[PDB]
Amino acid sequence: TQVCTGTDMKLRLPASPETHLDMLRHLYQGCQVVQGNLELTYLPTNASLSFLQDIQEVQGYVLIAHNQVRQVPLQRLRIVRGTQLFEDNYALAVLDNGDPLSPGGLRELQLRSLTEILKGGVLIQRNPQLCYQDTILWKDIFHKNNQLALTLIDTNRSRACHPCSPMCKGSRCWGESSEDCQSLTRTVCAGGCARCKGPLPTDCCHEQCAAGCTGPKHSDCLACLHFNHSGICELHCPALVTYNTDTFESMPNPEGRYTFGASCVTACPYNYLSTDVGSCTLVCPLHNQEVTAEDGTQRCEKCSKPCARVCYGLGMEHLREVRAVTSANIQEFAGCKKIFGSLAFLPESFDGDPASNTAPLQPEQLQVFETLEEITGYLYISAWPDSLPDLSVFQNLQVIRGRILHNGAYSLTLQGLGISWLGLRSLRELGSGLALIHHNTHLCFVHTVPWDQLFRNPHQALLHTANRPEDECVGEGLACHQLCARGHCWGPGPTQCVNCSQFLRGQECVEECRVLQGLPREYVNARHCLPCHPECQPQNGSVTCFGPEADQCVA
Amino acid sequence: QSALTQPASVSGSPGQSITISCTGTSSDVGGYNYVSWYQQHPGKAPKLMIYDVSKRPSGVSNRFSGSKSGNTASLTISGLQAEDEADYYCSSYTSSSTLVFGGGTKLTVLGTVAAPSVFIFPPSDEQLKSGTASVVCLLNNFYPREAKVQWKVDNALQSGNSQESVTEQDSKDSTYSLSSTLTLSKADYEKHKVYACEVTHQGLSSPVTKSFNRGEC
Amino acid sequence: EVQLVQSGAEVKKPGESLKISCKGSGYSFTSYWIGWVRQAPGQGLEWMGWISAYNGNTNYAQKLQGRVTMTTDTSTSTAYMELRSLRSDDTAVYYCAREGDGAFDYWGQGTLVTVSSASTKGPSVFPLAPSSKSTSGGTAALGCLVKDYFPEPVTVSWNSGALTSGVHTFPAVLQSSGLYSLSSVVTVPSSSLGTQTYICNVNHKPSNTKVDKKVEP
Ligand SMILES: *[C@H]1O[C@H](CO)[C@@H](O[C@@H]2O[C@H](CO)[C@@H](O)[C@H](O)[C@H]2NC(C)=O)[C@H](O)[C@H]1NC(C)=O
Repeated sequence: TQVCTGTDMKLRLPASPETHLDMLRHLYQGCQVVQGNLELTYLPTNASLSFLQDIQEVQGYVLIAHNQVRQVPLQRLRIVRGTQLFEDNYALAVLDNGDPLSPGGLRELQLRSLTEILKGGVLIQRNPQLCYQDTILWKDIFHKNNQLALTLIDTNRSRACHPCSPMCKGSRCWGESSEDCQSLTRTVCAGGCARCKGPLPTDCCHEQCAAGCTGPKHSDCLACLHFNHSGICELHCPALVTYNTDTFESMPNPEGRYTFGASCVTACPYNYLSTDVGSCTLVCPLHNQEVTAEDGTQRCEKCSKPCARVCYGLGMEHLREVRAVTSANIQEFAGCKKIFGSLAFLPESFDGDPASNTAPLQPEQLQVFETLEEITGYLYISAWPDSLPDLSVFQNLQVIRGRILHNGAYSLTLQGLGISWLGLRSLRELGSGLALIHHNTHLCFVHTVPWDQLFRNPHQALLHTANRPEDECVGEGLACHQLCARGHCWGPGPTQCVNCSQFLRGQECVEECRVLQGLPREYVNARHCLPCHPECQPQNGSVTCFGPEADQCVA
Repeated sequence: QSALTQPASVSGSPGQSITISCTGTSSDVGGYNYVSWYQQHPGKAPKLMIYDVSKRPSGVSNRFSGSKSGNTASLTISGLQAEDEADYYCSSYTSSSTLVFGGGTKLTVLGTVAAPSVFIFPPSDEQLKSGTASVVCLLNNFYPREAKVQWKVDNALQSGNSQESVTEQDSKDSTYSLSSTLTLSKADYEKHKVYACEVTHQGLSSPVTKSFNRGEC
Repeated sequence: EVQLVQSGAEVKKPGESLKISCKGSGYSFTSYWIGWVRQAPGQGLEWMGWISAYNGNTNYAQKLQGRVTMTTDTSTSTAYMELRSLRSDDTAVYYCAREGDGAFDYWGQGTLVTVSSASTKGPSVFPLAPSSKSTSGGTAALGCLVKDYFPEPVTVSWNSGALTSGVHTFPAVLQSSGLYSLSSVVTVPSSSLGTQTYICNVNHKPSNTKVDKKVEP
C-alpha cells in the first residue's frame, strides 16, 4: 500500500521459524514507509527478501541480526529517523550475521540511498563476510542536529574486499557495484546549510528537507525533516480549527490537517483514534477518554470531572512492568467490558511462582473475563489449563484492536496449547496485526473460522502450523453443524456458528422457534425466540403468542 | 594499455638506501590508493609488499614504506640489508576497472668493485664430432657490469660469434659473472694452434690473461 | 595452508588455443577474486584480468579482448584462464593469484606456456674439462654445456643437488641457428675436483632426455 508498521522483537527468537519469514513478507510487502522498527533477524541463508524492496523511510531503528542471507535488498531506504533506538543508542545495527556450528553471511550493506539518519548512531559488529563498512563516511549520513552520532563499527573479517568501483569518488561504497557508491549530501555543501545536491550554493537544499533534493524548493525534497503536507515540506501541519479573534470560539478550519507519523493527513487511518489537538494516536492524551460515532470510528475527547476509571490491562499504567496475567491480578478484571491494554497467559501463570509465593491460577477464576468484550492491545495465550477444551471464557470478546501488538506483530497468539477448538464466537474483528496459531496438537476448527472476515488491513493474515490437520478433522468427523450458515464455526455444535441460517434461541441455533408447537411455549422477534409469560396461552390453536408479558400475548 | 613508468635504476649503498618511483595518471595511481608494490627475485613469483599505497603484510620487513602524492607512487627501502636485489614492480587500480603494472626497476646494491677469476675451457672430443668446436671463457667474481672480452683465435680480432648472457648480482658477494664463448662449427677450428682469453677488467691490476692450447696433455 | 596450484607447462602452435587451470585450496574459494598476470621471458609483469569466484564477474586487459575468457567452477575450486588464437608471443610465465585490495597476496607456482612455430629438439651434452691446466692457484671450475635445443627449460643440477656450492649457471640465448645455449660451472676447490664427483643433471623434460654427465680431470 504505502505505510506499514514495524516490529519490536529485538533479538528474541522467532517462536514459529516456519512462519517467521512468511510473517515478514506480509507486513512489509507493498510497504514504502515503516512507522516503527525495521527488524530483520534469523532469516535463513537462501531466503527471498524481495518484498523489502520498496521501503524508503524507517521511523525508528533498523536491526539486521543473526541472519545468513547474503543480501538484504534495501537499496531504496533513504532515511531512518531513529524515533526509537536499538539499545537506546543505535538507529542502525547489524550484528552477528555470520556462522554458528558460499559461506553464510551478509556480504555488503548496499544501503545506497541511505543519506539521512536523524537520531541515533551506527553499531556494526561480528559480521564475517561484511565488506566496505569502514569505507563509509558516516558523519555525512548522521544529521547535523543528531545528538547521538556515536558509532561502533567492527572490521574483523574472514574474506577480503575487491576495490570499490572506479566511479567511487574518494572510494567509499556500499558494495562492489558502481550503484553502491556513497552519495555525499552533508559534508561537501556550500555555506553551513545541512543538505545539498552539489558543491554550489545553488545546490543547497531547502531547510525543511532531510535526505537531499532535486532542487531548491520545499517541493524538491527526497524526504521531509518534519512534515510532508502535500508536494510541500513544512515544520508542522495546518491546525484543525482557527479561532475568532474576539470570541475565541473554535471555527472549523477548511484546510486543516491531522498528523500521522511524518505526514499531514486529512483523516486518521483505520485503527488510530483521532484527537482534540490534531494528532493520530493509539493511546489517548493525558486527560481524555474514548468516544465513538454512529460513524464506526473512535476519537479522543476530554472529560467532565476527573475521568471515570476503567480497566487497565497488561503493558499499561500499573501493569506495564508485568509479564503475565496471574492470580495476583486476576481479580483486577472483575467484570470489565473493555480492557485498555493486553492479556497474556503464560506457563508462568498456571504453574505456580514460588519465587515470590504467588499462587497457581485456577481454571475457574478465568471466568472474570466472561463479561469481557473489547481488548485494545493483544491476546496472547501460551499456557492454558488442560481441563478446559477451549477459550470459552472469552466467548463474548468481540474485538481485539491490536493497538499494541505482541512482539510488534501479533494481535492474536495461541501456541503450545491443549485446547480442542477455539470458541471465540463473538470475535468479529482483529483490528490490526496478524494471528499466529501454532503448535496446538488437538486444535481442530481453525479452518472453519472465516479469518478473512475478522481482518481489516491487507497486511494481515493467520499464520498457522503444527496444529491438528484439517484432514484429520474432516476425517475424524468434527465439523460445522449444519445450521451454521456458509459453513463457518468456532467449534463443534450449534452454539458455535458464526452465522445462523435459521433462528437463535439464546446462544444456540434452532431450525424453528416455538410459535406453532413446542412445550415451554414461545414467540418470534429479530430472528430470535423469546419466552412468553409464566402464564399465558397453553393452547393448540393457531399463532398462540406475540410477546413476553401478559401485555401483548392475546388474553 | 597503458603502462606506468619506472626507471630500472635505483642503485644505492649497503646500509642505506634510496627510493623507487611509479608514476602514472589521475586515472590510475593519481586517483585511487589501490597502489601496490612487488619484489620479484629471479625466476620466482612476485612477493607482495606493499598495498594500498602504504601497508605491509605479515613477515614483510620494517622500512618497506610506500606512499606519496599522486601521480607518484614511491616505494622506499631503507637499510639495504644485503640481499634485497630484485626487479621491483608497482601496480595501480584504474578508472577502467583494470590492474596496471609499471615497467619495473632493477634494484642493485653497491660494494667492493671486485676483480674476475677467469678459467679457460674447451667443449670436448664429444663436442667436436657434431661439427662444432666452441672456445669458452667464464667471468667468475667481479664488479661492475662491464669489462672487455677479446678472443684470440691465433691472434685474430674476430667479431660476431662472441655470445652473451649475464647472471643476477650474486646474492652473497655482490658480483657479476658473464657468458663469453665462440661459435665454432667443425669448419672454423683447424688451422689455428694457440687459443688465449684476455679479460681486460678495470678491477685487476692490468689486463690479465690465462691460456689453453689445442692438443696438449 | 593457502595454495594456488597451476597446470603443468604448455607448448602450443600458432593458431591454437591455450587453457591453463588454477586450483585454490585452504582458503574459502568463493570468498576472493582471482587474477591473471604473465611474464614474457625476462620482461615486465602484464595483468591479463580478474574473476569473481563468487558471482563470475570479469575484467579483461583491452589488448587481450576478443581472446580471453576466465571462468571458475565452485564445485571443484578451480579457475580457468583461456587464451585462444595464440600467435607467438604470449610465450610467458602465466601466474594466477588471489586478489586482496586491488593487490595479489598469494600466487600460483607458474605456468610456462611456449608458443613458437618450430618443433622440439634436445640439447647438446658436453663436458668441459679441468686439471692443473685449469688451476687458478688453489681453486677450480668445471661444468657441462648446453647448445642448440628446444624448448625451455634445461635443469642443470649438480651431483643430485647434493652440491649447491659455487654452481653458477647462465641465461639461455637465441643463436643465429634459432635454438638456445648457455653454461653451468661449479666453483669448487682445486683443493678438490676429479678426485671429487661433479655430476650434472642436464634434464630436458621437453625432450624427456634425463642426462647424467659427470665431469672429472
Ligand atoms: C509527499 O507528497 C506526495 C504524497 O501525496 C507524494 O507525491 C508522490 O510521491 C512520489 C514522487 O513524488 C510518487 O509516488 C508520485 O509521483 C507522487 N504523486 C503521486 C503519489 O501521485 C510525494 O512523494 C511525497 N513527498 C515526500 C518528500 O515525501
